[PDB]
Amino acid sequence: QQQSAFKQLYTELFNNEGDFSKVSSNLKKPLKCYVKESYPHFLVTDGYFFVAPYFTKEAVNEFHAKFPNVNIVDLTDKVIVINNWSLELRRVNSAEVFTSYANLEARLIVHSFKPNLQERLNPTRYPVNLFRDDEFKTTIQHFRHTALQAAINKTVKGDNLVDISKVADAAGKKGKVDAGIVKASASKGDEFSDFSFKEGNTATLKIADIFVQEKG
Amino acid sequence: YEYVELAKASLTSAQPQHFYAVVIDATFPYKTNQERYICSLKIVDPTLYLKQQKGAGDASDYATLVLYAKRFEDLPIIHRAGDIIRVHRATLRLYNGQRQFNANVFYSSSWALFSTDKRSVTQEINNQDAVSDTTPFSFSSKHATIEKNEISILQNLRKWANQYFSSYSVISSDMYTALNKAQAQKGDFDVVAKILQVHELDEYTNELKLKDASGQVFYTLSLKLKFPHVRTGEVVRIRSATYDETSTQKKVLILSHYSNIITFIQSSKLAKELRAKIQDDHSVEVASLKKNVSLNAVVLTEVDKKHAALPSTSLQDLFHHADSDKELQAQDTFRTQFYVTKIEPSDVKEWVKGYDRKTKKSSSLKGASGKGDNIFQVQFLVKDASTQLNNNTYRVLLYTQDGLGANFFNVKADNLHKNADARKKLEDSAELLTKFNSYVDAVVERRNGFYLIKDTKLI
DNA sequence: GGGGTTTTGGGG
DNA sequence: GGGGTTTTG
DNA sequence: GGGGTTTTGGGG
Ligand SMILES: [Cl-]
Ligand code: NA
Ligand code: NA
Ligand code: NA
Ligand code: NA
Repeated sequence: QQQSAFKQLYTELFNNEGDFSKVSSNLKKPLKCYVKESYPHFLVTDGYFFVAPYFTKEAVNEFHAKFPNVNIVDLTDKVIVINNWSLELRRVNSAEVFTSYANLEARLIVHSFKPNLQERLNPTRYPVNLFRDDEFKTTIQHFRHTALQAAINKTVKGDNLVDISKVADAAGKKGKVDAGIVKASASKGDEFSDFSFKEGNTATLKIADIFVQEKG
Repeated sequence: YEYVELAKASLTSAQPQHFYAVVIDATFPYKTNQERYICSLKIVDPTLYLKQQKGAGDASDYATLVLYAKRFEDLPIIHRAGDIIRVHRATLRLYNGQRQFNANVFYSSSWALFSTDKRSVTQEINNQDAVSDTTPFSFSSKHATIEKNEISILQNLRKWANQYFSSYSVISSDMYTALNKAQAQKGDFDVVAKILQVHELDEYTNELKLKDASGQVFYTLSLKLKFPHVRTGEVVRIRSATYDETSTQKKVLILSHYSNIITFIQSSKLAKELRAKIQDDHSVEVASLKKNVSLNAVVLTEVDKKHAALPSTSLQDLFHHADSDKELQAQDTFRTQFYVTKIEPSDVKEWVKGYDRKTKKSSSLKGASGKGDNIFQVQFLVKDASTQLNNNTYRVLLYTQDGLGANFFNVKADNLHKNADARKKLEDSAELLTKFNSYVDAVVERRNGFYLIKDTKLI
């Protein structure tokens, strides 16, 4: 039994081709999570790991409406309750986005969240980047391995085996190793991208804009 | 500079004192605030190294050193226990019963590290020789000066360090928790285990498969850059680890930015005993083979003992630089690790073809023995950590016509169209090799632009 | 006082 | 000091 | 000059 709500959600999402409709219903209940940081990075924890929530323009406006005396960029150490949220997969540059791995990210789309101002939360372990956890990383790798394997088995055909004569009696034979490279798929660029999941799309707000909106 | 022994240093003077000591434990230099970096380490010497032995239980006695600085680079990185350190202008005080030396490097204090063994960890990893037996392999500030009178101190302390590490445990039982009890700890704890496997999870991370004296097997993520000295078969002490309650598929240890992985000097009695006591474990592997999906990596092969000392080469170098890098060009035999994505030909029954040694041609045995000697002509389409993101898969061959890799499958070549026993084993092996988290550690020989597997068998 | 530096006598 | 940062592996 | 440090204004 997974004790990390975030780890279980995000894992099932990946284990279900990024289909948020296939993830267990008994997991789509409100999320009461402690706010670790609010700026420059808004990070919340589920008592074990921390993830970066993505607020829709609607979510912030609503918030700002029901809570005028509350600034989101100042919610650090404070707790919030995400009542309406969703999960979707997005291709990102992990070299820049630390809340991701292997150019893949599972995003927590926030639609409605209430700030339970001044609610002391129970003492927990030090929150770690879910996307740096061994198992999760392994789960993501499984995801890519499955996608890669399916791609190659559909791209590589005809048993084009190196003619045995090339490796046998290679006394007066020289070759270039790049002659062993094979395209894993029909991908356009140099980075594998033949995935089946349909990359989720949803307008989200940059944490910087919400900073200006509350203090130009 | 006058050097005083740990147990004799003054507690009252409160004046800067200097000393030479052995480091038996140390945290990784860590940032505390927007301007401070700390590094705590336990030190011992001829006057302080063991507790009143009678009811002490041979528990190691020690002093603690806390170096403060404004920059990470100004603090010492201890990869190995047993090495020596020289400090200048430190203040000694009593902190909860024990002698604590404090030195503000950011002001006027300085440190220097000396290798107790012939080479420092870094020099071992880089196969370099030490400038001399009086040259610090690491030190604070821009300069370090060793006076003639110091030579004796350093030499004697090195001699002492070995006697001490070969005679005692140095890292006594009270200095770490048994992995099979790790789940009972409230917070972080220390570990002392053997590195059974070093799996290259990705570009910047290693995943150590540790097993201690208790027999429990745990995994942990060790950054390559931070701890470049991890080597399978060696015994290490982990400073500050926590039990990961969120890992359900496998026992995991979480490390912090201040956690450290330390090895022991060649003379370490502890390390020696553990290297021999703790024996490789494959339970996790075997068990994981019954699961459609294993979140645990299983190295399916093993190279001939004569290669266990051969360094590995990433596919990236093997197929993208082997023809341009001076070093890679001089070699014809390499050791590498990868995971098989696809095996060719598809039909396992065609893995063994008939070979005509005179015409240099192979052929299907679906027509029977009329094709010559039986040989394996399998073509593996691999990939690894170094090429994980690119849109490529690389071919690694197993053509046994000349004997190379003949016993790879532990199944002597044979007409797979007739020998059901031989066909089944290979088929099964094929499912394993292409199964997620299955990796191959093999030695290959370059030939006419291709790499052939040799001295590598399945286990 | 004493570093490293240049300020080369004097701030906080 | 037996510890909690980051131009966030 | 400016830190750390305590010398708390002044050496080399
Ligand atoms: Cl060649
Ligand atoms: Na001056
Ligand atoms: Na001065
Ligand atoms: Na001064
Ligand atoms: Na002063």
